[PDB]
Amino acid sequence: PNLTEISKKITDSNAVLLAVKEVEALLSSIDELAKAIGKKIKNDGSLGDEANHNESLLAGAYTISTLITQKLSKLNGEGLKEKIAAAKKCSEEFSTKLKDNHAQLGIQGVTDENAKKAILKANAKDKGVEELEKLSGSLESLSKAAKEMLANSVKELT
Amino acid sequence: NLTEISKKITDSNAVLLAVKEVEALLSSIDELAKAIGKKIKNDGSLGDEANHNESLLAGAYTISTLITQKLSKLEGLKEKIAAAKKCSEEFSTKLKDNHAQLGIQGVTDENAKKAILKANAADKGVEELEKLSGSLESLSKAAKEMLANSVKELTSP
Ligand SMILES: [Cl-]
Ligand SMILES: [Cl-]
Ligand SMILES: [Cl-]
Repeated sequence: PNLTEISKKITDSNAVLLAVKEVEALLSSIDELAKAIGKKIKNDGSLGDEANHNESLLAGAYTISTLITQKLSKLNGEGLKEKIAAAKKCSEEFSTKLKDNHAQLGIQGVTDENAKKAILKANAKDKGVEELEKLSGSLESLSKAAKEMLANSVKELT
Repeated sequence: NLTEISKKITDSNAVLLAVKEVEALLSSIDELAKAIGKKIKNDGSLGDEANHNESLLAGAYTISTLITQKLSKLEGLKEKIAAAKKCSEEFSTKLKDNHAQLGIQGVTDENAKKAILKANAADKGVEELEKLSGSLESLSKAAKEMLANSVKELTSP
């Protein structure tokens, strides 16, 4: 086993995987935001109902979406190139769908129903959530491939 | 001894990944803070729609409790994980304790920024957010050092 070269493959694969994990976590944060649709912080630490004031919550989801795109615009690794480009495209289609639906998602008093169509995966139509789901799938594929590359480099140490 | 070093690399990678996930959740709160008082515009910019921040803050709060849960699930890092976990609880509790300004209809931009906008020159949570950020940076640095040092062992003679 050429330990110098295996060392470099491990380092590079870890660096890709770290960047992918950061993007996956940012996607997870949008799922958390979706739990706050139509909600407020109560004194008892629960979320209480306060329907139909979701505009700045959705602006937060949008800002996170553009950060995801910026990370994917810079990230690279052989057989990851296509998966990264695909994820970057999906991330742009998500942001574009939100912007295109500004007349429902970017007004005073954005309704719970419209916010759910943008970012709540459990929503049953699409104002962004289908693009969010495709983005999640694209990142899962990228993660699986990045993890397999790291696992293969570590295995060469036998 | 490559079997022992491989284990150290895979375990250190796994810890580092878990730490980076938490740091990225904290990053998302910093991005939420950019949306205080804002709405999505047709041209892709954020436009002003002031003083409707309660559900945005409920989102930050939800993320903050997830941070604590992930830290609860995490060698050589015990003290730094415990510090980060405590800081994360203190941030969530500060938000909840400020419900009278952060959990009402029409939360103002000013009060939202005192909760989650770092370096806000105008405390309703930001100081706790900043302490949490520093505690996760210290944990991240330690986890990175443990991975880097394990990898460096591979080529030692
Ligand atoms: Cl559309
Ligand atoms: Cl974990
Ligand atoms: Cl008030």
